[PDB]
Amino acid sequence: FAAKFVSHKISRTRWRPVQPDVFATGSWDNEENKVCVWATSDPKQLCDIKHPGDVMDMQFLDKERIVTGSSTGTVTIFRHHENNQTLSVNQRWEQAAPCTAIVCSSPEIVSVGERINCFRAESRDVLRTIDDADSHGVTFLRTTEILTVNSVGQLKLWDLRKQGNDPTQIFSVTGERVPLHCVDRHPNQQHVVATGGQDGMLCIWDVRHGKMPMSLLNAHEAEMWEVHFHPSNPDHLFTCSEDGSLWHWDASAQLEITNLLPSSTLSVNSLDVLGLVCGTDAEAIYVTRRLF
Amino acid sequence: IAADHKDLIHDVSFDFHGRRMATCSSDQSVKVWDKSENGNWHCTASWKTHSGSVWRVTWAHPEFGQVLASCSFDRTAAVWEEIVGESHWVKRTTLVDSRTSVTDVKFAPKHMGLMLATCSADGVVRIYEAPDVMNLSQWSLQHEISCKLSCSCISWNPSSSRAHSPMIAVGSDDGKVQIYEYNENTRKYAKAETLMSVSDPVHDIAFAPNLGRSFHILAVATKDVRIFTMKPLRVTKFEIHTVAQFDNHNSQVWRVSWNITGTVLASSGDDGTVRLWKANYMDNWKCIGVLKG
Amino acid sequence: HIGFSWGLYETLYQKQGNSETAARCPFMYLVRSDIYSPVLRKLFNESHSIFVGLQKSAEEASGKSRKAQLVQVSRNYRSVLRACMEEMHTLSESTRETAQKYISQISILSAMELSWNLCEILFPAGPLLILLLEWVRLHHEKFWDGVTGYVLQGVLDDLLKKMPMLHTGGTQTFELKWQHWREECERHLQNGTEAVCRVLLGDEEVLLEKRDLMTWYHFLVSRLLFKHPTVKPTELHFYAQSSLDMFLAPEPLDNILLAAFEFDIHQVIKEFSIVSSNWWFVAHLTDLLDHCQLFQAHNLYFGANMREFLLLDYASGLFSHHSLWQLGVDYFDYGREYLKLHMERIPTEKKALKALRICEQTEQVRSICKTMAMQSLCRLGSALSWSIRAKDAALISDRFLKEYCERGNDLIDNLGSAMRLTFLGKYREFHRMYSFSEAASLLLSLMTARIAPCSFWLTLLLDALPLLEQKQVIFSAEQTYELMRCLEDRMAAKIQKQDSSIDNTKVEMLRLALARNLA
Amino acid sequence: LQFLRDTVFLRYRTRAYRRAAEKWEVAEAVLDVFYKLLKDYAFKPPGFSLMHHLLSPMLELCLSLMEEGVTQLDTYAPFPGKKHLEKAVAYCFMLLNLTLQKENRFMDLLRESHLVTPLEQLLQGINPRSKKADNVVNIARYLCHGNSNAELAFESAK
Repeated sequence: FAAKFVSHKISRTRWRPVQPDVFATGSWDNEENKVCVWATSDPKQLCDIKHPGDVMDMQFLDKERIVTGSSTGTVTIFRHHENNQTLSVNQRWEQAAPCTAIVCSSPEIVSVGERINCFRAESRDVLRTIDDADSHGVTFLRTTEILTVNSVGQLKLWDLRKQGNDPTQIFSVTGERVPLHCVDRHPNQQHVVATGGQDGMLCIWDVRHGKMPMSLLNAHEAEMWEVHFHPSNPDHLFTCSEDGSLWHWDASAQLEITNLLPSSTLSVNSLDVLGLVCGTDAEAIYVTRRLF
Repeated sequence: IAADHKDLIHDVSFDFHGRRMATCSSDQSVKVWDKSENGNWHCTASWKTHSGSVWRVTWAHPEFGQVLASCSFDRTAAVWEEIVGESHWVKRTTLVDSRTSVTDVKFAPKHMGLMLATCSADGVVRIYEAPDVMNLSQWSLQHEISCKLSCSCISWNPSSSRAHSPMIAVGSDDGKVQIYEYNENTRKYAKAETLMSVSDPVHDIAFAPNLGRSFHILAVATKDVRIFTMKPLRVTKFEIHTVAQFDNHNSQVWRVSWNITGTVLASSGDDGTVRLWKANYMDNWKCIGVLKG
Repeated sequence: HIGFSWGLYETLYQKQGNSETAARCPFMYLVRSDIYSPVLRKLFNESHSIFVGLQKSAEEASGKSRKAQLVQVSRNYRSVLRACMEEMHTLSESTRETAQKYISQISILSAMELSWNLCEILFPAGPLLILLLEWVRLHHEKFWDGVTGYVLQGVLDDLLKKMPMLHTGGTQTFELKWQHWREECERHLQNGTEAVCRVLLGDEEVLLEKRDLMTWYHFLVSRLLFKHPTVKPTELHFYAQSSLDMFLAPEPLDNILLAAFEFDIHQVIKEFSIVSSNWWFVAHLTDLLDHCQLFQAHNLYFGANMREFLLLDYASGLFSHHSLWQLGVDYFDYGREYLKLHMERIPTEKKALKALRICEQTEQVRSICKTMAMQSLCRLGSALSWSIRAKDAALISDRFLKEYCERGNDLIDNLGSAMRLTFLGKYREFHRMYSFSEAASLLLSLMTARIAPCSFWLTLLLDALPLLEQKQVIFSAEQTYELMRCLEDRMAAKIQKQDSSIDNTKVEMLRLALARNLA
Repeated sequence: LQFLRDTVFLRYRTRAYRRAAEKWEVAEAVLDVFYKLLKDYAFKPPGFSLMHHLLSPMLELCLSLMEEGVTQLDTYAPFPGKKHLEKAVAYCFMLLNLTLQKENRFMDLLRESHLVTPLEQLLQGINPRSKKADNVVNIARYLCHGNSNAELAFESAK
């Protein structure tokens, strides 16, 4: 677990599309908001992105392109031409209030706010806009269905496929205690979903099998942070908490959850792990690159 | 960046965060600055507040909202609220009651509610409250007390209430110092004590944040700097000591300001020097350093 | 003329100046922070991390309770500090094609590392001297010196070998046997009446000459290594460093070293202040000294007070780096109210997390949260939701006014939020729409309180009665009259046909009640 | 060819998660597809790429199947499952044997074509992997010997 001081409170981390070796990172909360591509693995600051605007959305828009969403709900994307070390800023929209999470449905980069502005693949005009005010859960349950989850943790399946502006369905806990921080939707089947309770609970979900709260928990300490999951072992996953904490809940094992990570630090940035981070609720600086 | 005021700038004030600045001048306009995240102060808005020169300005606590109060030689105080949608600031109300040109206006501490004081050539300190927080136009006149005639400055005790009682220092002319407190349920201001040994005209006075200290500190910029220590103890329940005097300005001390914590005092004067002060372990003040211009 | 305002900004009122040189033209003046630089951030951040580690380890060890482990644990922390100093040294030259800055800072860091080594040695003397020689090194006759220097830190040729053997026969011994061993070697040298051979004889004159050619510290290390490995009296050694150093003649650093040898620690602190760095690191060192202050010293008790001052100084030094602020609060426990107030002044998710941390460890922070929600409202719904949530955590009346206005002018969201009397009434109305318990709850909500559209609610109640037939309302007709009186009062303070219709509708309920009575 | 192979490995875990009977059938189908590929074995470069794909995760999958087989001998029968499971085991046995004779000629030719470098790495990296990791296959062979059901035993001895 080779740590590395960026001396920069990290907000983003991607095992890039190209194992978890091409790291990229977006550093919010600095006087000229930061992001670096090819850093570091070894200095390798090939694209330490000099950038106004911060990182709300973020996506490796190709293996040589990078999508992102900017601080005021603006939009920001370039094409990571790693050969010649320059790039071209692809997407720059003004007023898509920031965005609260980031979803995908290829290649319409869907998202949610804390209003929806469906830009898409080369859709430099804002095509779909089901402008429904949200009182941070965002994904593709099936193309192009989604489920907006307001800060009552209040999930509601809507779409952008057919017309309409309501939601089609709604997932909800009995008490709506926590706010919209961290939900889960399984790659084992895109109709399988969970969530993490900001008390330190789970909140597992059944789409077909009713709509009940399947599995809570009581394991972590703080708000639900983010979960490292294996990108091919769906079951293998480990849990975390909003100090940056991490309890290894060996879920390909059966509750085998321990003091996992190089712990006790401040928070963690954003999640992508394949072959890595599981970013916390508060996004500070940390690193380890030994994810096998 | 040039203030953008044609006439001379009387006062500058920071918001709660310290990100925004308000200015007022004799050009009758109030300017609000934004400290951009890119570090340059840019003015947010400027408007013609009053008919006559605007001496003083202040910001209310951010819980109430974005409110700035202003003070003029036109004998009025105005309350303004920032409109996000914008002309940027709208008049909430006008206070006509002062029969003469007003020197100063200050919001009270946040715990008290929307409350402000003002002092004028009439020499009558007035306190206004907003009894409904919802009605920012509903400003009642809470109290009126008499002082003397000439110079004026006000400075509330910023002590959080629950821990301490409200009191306010008024510095007019002088070397004479006048101090006032609040009574139990008389609900009237009484003169607990006075700050003695005041020298020349009291250009400025400020009360220091009493964070982690039982005693209270007030500094006056006369044409000398003084620091007074107030201690209540327990009819009467007040005592002052004079901590220090400082003449290294050699001239008028126009401004005295405190740190957010009350750790640092600052003083400025006709030498064109700004001095920062720390308290010793002995509770004597020492000059840390001097900025010049 | 100077006008200064804390945010910091300095501006000048129109005046001759002062000076102005070359020229002063109402130029914007930026006044602020001791803390600076990009890499500076790394070093400051690293220092903060080290402080955090120190806080983390010692307390845990104490929880473990008394052990030698504590003696070794302290040594490990010192080693970590040395490693950090090495990293700082590495960072520097890493500066590339460029100017000159922080070179002096790195020199100061090296001096501090040397001081920490001395402190660890104080917390064996021969090993310490060897380590000092090594640190000095890190910071023909020359070949002979190299041959010796390394040894000390752990026919002519034959004569030199013999001299070396004689030197060996002294280190081995009984110090009395070494005294006699040196004398014999000196006698042999006298008989010899070549320079290398004399050096091998030693005993011990040349080392001083070498120091004169140089350094006094090196000479002292040599003395610890090859003469007698007891270090007790430093007057003579001090004179040698003082005189040998003068002969050799950075001067300020030498003076600081002399002060350290005096043992300070007040003088050392003064020297650090004169250097002005590291400030926070120096404060940490002072805190460590206070922790150590084991040996029954009144000065140490005063020393403890000085250490307490240092933490306050560190807090003053801290400015805006959130993790650093948290570390400072932790140091203070071992500020709270200002921190939260400062966060409120700064004025979102990260701020909320900080507030939660403060709660775990307040009112001002809550007020700041309320102000932020109000600003959001100025989002026109989500700001109210957020602010309302903050209020619930501990404005509510205002939220009720807004929600009630919205429900007169979303419904599911309102129901979820409710899951207050007005909200209950709205729920009852919803139940009535769904299609008696709901209608009853709506009327109880009305009797508790009233609403300005209120007329619409009354109409809805009348509709419910019509659906029901108003058998048991009886009170409502009496209740209705009171409402009418209230309306009249409102009119006095400040649709007639419509008002008549409501009365007719009410009459129907009374008729239904009469029919029920007949039944 | 890419779509089916990718689906099949994923399904095998997917098959295991839901319906043992239906997962097993999918695995059998995958084995049949592998057999078809073996029978089948610019264009030369594509073939080399296919060989590289054949030679770490894929190797592990065979090991996992062997582990299932080791589990399998102790319990179940389940002949329909056994046929499909048995068929899959036979395919795994055969592919390595059939592949190896083809592979040595094939891999050297691929290296010659490269004079591609990554594919050559498969020749290097793939070769290191092959030795195993022997035990899991060996345990399955032992189980087959214990069973004395014939077949499986031939592929195991070969």
